[PDB]
Amino acid sequence: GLTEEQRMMIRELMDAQMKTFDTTFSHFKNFRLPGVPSREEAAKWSQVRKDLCSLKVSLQLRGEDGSVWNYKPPADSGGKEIFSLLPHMADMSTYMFKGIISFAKVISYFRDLPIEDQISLLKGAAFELCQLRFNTVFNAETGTWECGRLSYCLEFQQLLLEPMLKFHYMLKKLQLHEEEYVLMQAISLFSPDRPGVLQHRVVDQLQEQFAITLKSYIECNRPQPAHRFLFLKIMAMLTELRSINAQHTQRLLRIQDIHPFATPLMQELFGITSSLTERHKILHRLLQE
Amino acid sequence: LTEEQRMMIRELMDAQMKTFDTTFSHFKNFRLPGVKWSQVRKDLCSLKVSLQLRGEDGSVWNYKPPADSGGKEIFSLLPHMADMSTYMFKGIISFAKVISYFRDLPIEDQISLLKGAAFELCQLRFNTVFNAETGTWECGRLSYCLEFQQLLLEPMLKFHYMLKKLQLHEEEYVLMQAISLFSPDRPGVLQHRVVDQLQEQFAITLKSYIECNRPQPAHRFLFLKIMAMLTELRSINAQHTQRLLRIQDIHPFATPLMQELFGILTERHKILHRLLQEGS
Ligand SMILES: C/C(=C/CC/C(C)=C/CC/C(C)=C/CC[C@]1(C)CCc2cc(O)cc(C)c2O1)C(=O)O
Ligand SMILES: C/C(=C\CC/C(C)=C/CC[C@]1(C)CCc2cc(O)cc(C)c2O1)CC/C=C(\C)C(=O)O
Repeated sequence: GLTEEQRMMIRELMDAQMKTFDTTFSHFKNFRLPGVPSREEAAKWSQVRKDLCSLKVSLQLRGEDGSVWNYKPPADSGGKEIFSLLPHMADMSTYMFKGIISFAKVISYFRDLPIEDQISLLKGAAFELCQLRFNTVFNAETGTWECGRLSYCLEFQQLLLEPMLKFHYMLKKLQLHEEEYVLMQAISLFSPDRPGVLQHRVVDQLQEQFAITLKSYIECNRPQPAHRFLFLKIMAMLTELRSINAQHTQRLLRIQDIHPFATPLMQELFGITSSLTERHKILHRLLQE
Repeated sequence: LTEEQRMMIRELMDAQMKTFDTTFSHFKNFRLPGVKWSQVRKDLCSLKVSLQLRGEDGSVWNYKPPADSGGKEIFSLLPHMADMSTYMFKGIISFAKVISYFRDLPIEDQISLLKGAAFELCQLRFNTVFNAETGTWECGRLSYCLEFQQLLLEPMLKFHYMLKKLQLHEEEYVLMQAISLFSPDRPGVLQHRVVDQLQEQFAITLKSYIECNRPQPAHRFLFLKIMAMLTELRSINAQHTQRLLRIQDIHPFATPLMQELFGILTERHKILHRLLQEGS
């Protein structure tokens, strides 16, 4: 079985996930909706089209009363068309990040870290934990993220070429337990090599204890040896996600540059314009309640 | 065709072109569905549509309406429909105003003719953008799609299918509009005799137009079919007015212009009087 700390550490993470993951998105509200050239400035746009080309979704909003609003995005011509959903998605991301921040605040091991490292970790990990939560509401038969009354539907070996999409299919294929998802979130959260992390050694030892807990959970709770390598598959998914995160940051900056849309909290997280707390005032304030 | 008949068709066609914006480009700022009772429900059930909105950029918003669970949700599309009806009624008012035979009537009979015919002329115009294969009224960037033997038992829907089959020319539609507009026997019409003689010359002109243009055996009796169609449209009008009043009673939604036209002299129709006093 699992040691006592390991059982308690899982309890604390499941508690924190229960308290801060709105699995029905009931409190996502007030979001924006799509309404009813220099030589190297046009090079920028052709690059931004290469960014958004495989990540195209339609949007469904189911009303209380039974009605359905459905938004199909425009085909790419050239110009503003390809950003029509970006304000909405910025609002969804921002709402997901607030739940990630609250998730981190709840965890004793994250609390007892110095505020500047809390900022650097969340800055490094927020997109990754958002993707991990999104995977739990991904329906891989229909290519759809089911977010309560909202749904994002993709529009298939071409699809499996975009790393972000191949990540969700593969991770979904593993059929992980809630406990495995929440330990994945902790391992990603406590990554000792995020930019600006000063307490490398404490964060490294925290991560390894979460990884050891997950390794033992799998040995104890799944029918060995059919799941002989599940732990290592999960670690490889996290490594791929760390790279998807880097790709996504650069994509977001390119888009932001030619078409601003990121929220103030997204600006802080992704480095969009003194010390670390002065350049992260929102994030800092959210950590202190 | 006479010279007076060629002229009259020319004026009606020119009036239609000036006042029927078939791309609906200038329909904007309308309400959208948010993001006794046993009889009101009999009314709205066969007349169920979804709504489509194609944006300039190529994007599409679709609204599928809720199924009935005995609530106010059966009325979600009514504010929007009222706005569309109100844009169409203003186009119909402009159409009547550029016709010389109508401009010349007393302001009083202008008001009564428009009260009596605005719905009919709107349905005739709607019929020219009706796609009968897909059950859709294609109004530019907006489309209204019917949610079949069950449907053909709703008289307003049967009217649209039967009229489309006749395959009328623009000239026949606009003459239908004129014959319907100049009905002598509308409530409040004083100059019965004048209106009747105008109605008769539009009907004679349609009959002659149909003979100088439609030789095929597929079009035998076309003029009489059209006229019977106009009589059915007048009955559909009276039924639509009853439905509209019931629903307004348990759930207001009518625009001020609709309230004037449907009854919810010149003094009590301020908006019509004003629009009729404005130029073209
Ligand atoms: C708004 C935004 C823009 C960053 C630039 C890119 C690459 C956007 C495409 C992102 C996209 C279509 C992702 C679909 C995949 C999931 C896995 C699907 C659901 C979802 C909802 C969101 O609200 C945000 C994201 C990223 C998201 O990705 C952001 O990154 O915030
Ligand atoms: C029958 C009824 C409403 C539904 C009428 C309906 C859904 C009709 C569909 C058929 C056409 C033939 C198609 C499109 C359309 C658009 C409109 O904007 C108005 C109407 C009547 C209309 O009917 C009574 C209330 C009157 C209203 C809302 C009005 O009079 O608005």
